[PDB]
Amino acid sequence: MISLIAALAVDRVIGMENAMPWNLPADLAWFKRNTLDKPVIMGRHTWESIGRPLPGRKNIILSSQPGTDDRVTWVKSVDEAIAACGDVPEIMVIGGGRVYEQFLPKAQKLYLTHIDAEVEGDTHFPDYEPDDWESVFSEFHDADAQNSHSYCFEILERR
Ligand SMILES: CN(Cc1cnc2nc(N)nc(N)c2n1)c1ccc(C(=O)N[C@@H](CCC(=O)O)C(=O)O)cc1
Repeated sequence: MISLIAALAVDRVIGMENAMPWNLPADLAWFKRNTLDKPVIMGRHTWESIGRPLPGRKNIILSSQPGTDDRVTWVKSVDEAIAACGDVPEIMVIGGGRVYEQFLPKAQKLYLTHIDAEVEGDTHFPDYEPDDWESVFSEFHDADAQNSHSYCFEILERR
């Protein structure tokens, strides 16, 4: 099935090719933990932000333009993206905003990071009626020396 994993700031602002706009260390850790050994689908920008292949995962870049790195898979359509995933049990969609929007309706799970931070940006995570999902895990964390904002991890399953 397909899952989306995203970092969200107040009002759902995301940094589309960034996360919940920023790059909280604790969040990147959670992100690795939950995407390792699974294929990850991302748009060009996010790839660019990342700058290298994410190790331990099959990197699939969804983009209309030709690739520039033979170490990852370049695809030009959601159909191709999925096929390249083969028959794994879970596909992780990592953003940005446009890719979230194309995959959200097909998704069955959401791995979210709620960061208590006001940030301005024009991009937000797509809307999802909270009444259609079910929270199965939550873990709140206060701001620390490493993470300047508090954040809360949450996993939801489509009901
Ligand atoms: C820009 N970006 C996209 C990004 C960032 N945070 C996210 N955070 C969440 N929760 N969800 C996303 N989809 C997400 N995407 C990045 C940037 C760096 C790395 C990265 O280096 N992660 C290493 C983790 C290494 C480390 O802990 O620094 C990895 O092995 O996954 C991943 C995604």
